[PDB]
Amino acid sequence: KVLRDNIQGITKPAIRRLARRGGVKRISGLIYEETRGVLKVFLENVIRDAVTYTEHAKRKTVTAMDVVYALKRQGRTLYGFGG
Amino acid sequence: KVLRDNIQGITKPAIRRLARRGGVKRISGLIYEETRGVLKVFLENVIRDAVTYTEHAKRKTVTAMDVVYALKRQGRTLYGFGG
Amino acid sequence: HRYRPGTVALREIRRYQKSTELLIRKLPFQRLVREIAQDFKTDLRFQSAAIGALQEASEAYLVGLFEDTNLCAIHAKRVTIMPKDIQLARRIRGERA
Amino acid sequence: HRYRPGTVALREIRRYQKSTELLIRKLPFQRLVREIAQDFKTDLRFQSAAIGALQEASEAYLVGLFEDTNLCAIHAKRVTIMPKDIQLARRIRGERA
Amino acid sequence: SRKESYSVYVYKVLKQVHPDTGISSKAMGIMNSFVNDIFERIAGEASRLAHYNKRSTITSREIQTAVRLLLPGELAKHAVSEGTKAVTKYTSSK
Amino acid sequence: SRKESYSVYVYKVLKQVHPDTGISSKAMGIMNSFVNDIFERIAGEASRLAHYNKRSTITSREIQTAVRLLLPGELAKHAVSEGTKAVTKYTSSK
Amino acid sequence: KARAKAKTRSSRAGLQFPVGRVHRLLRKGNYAERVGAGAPVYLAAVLEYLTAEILELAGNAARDNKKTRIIPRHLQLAIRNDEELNKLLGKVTIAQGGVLPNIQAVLLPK
DNA sequence: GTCCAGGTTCTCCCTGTGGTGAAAACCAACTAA
Ligand SMILES: [Mg+2]
Repeated sequence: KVLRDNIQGITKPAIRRLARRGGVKRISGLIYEETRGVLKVFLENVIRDAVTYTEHAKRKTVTAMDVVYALKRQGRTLYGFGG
Repeated sequence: KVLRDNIQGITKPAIRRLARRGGVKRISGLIYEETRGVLKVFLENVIRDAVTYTEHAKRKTVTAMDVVYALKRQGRTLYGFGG
Repeated sequence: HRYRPGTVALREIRRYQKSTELLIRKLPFQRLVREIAQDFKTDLRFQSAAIGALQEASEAYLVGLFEDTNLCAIHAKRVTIMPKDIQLARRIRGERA
Repeated sequence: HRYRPGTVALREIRRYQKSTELLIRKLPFQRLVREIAQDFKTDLRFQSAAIGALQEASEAYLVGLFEDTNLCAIHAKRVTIMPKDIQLARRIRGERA
Repeated sequence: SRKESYSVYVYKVLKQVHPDTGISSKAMGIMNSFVNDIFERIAGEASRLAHYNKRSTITSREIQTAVRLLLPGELAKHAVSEGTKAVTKYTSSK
Repeated sequence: SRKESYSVYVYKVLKQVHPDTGISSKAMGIMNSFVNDIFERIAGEASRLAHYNKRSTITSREIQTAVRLLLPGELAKHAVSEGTKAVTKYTSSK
Repeated sequence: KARAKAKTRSSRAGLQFPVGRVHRLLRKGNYAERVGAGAPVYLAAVLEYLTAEILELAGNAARDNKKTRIIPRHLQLAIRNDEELNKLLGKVTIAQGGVLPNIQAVLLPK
């Protein structure tokens, strides 16, 4: 199923609100075309590592431990969902 | 055996020459008291992990594969000496 | 009456460093995964605890990026982050080759 | 005759990015390990391929540090590295807590 | 079927140093998955300690070295001495 | 005693694509230790693929997934198809 | 016939984490072929010291913000408040936590 | 100093989560060699 224009779903306040959690007061208007780029790099290195686990067990559902196993691979461990 | 004043053995040109390999043109005079600090942090996290291997086999000589096993642990693999 | 610039901003920093809420909303982040997954294998399903395993891992990366971005902006005698900071934030960690 | 500042310096960058030699010498780095090893266990021996396993791993870290230091110095509109750069280089990678 | 866990053995530690304290469901799973991860770091470094010294045997010495590697500084001083109490108490029994 | 190695099997690959080329001693040990490291990444990810799917069996399917994880991009396209030739040639024999 | 009183090995060492369950997760995880009888004792203690040390610190942050139960925010905040607990989990995201409250003291208003 | 804005505290009602009590299931420990 194909639904495009959804890198533009990461809206303009929801990058500002993520900026405020990092402790950032004033931002530019050109982070919005940088953040959406660095985000899709990070999801093209997790979903590419997650699907090769789900294809390997011949599952059609990328389950909760799969993503945690992908994040185990990169060296960014996620607790709380298992694994 | 005790030989002190040998964090001062990392001499003033030999930090500049390491700076030139990184591609650095102009340096300050206050990197020299920063580099010797960051170096001894890195050797107090390798020798502390290397000696626990050599003590575990009850060897008195920290051999070549020991350090490589310590650098295996941190995630900085060293080829060329084995392991 | 009229706030100065940097007053409503600093109210946001102590606000969002206290809550645990979702900042990126669900469905405009769920559909982002339905773009990248289409290349590697079409017709995949997702458990909602796995999408949420990404919504709490992507927000775990940008906040880890922006807090390491804002170190650079303060470092250049500024208080404003710029896209030359992020592209030099990532080159130091090795998060982009 | 008289070189300008930044000319003998740039001769060094293309020099040392070509060779494979040892920059930190052997005996003033071998004795550095005979200070840190004395705490954890006195009277230890070292194979010389293990000291050299450190002399090519410590030089693997500073060069990885200074090349990520010099990104910051260029980033602050400068060409000079400073010890506020390294202490902010390491905080981004997480190499110091 | 059966999912083994460490959830029950948290309440037997939570009610040791904070006896008037509950713990939520989604915070149990962190301390659940803290255990399973810190399990296989210590085991999976004691495992690779068996090959490095050519033995097929995980002793209780090899778990001690695979805790002095993973735990840094002041945790490596306590969690060693918080194990050798529980072994010397164990072996004097039975 | 005996140190097993991959040094001999480099000359049987070095003399395949560069037949007029020698190789030094201290550069052999890199391609020696390149192999032993890239061995246990692929094995040690196929190993942890056995536990994740509850099988005691390393098949030749599990080595294929533990090469599509470690090798990035264009090496993951060749080293898969440079293995399935050497298996289909192998199984049609014997 | 009957047999003696089955005394569990977790009660024979004064621990709370089991040793019977740990000793079949060292022989079905392919860690090695032989596993000593004292090794899952010693490992269930180190699993028990570190399970206290988070929940000791997770009890305080629950109390300092007037809570009966420990939600993951407290586990997020008990970690990264202690220094040596943070250096263990320096790479590790905890789910549903957010970060510590932090301002670099340059963004303060003028 | 002064006025107000957005916040923090206190209370009341409501819900969801947790801590537990009960059966089943399975593993751990004991026994004999
Ligand atoms: Mg008999």
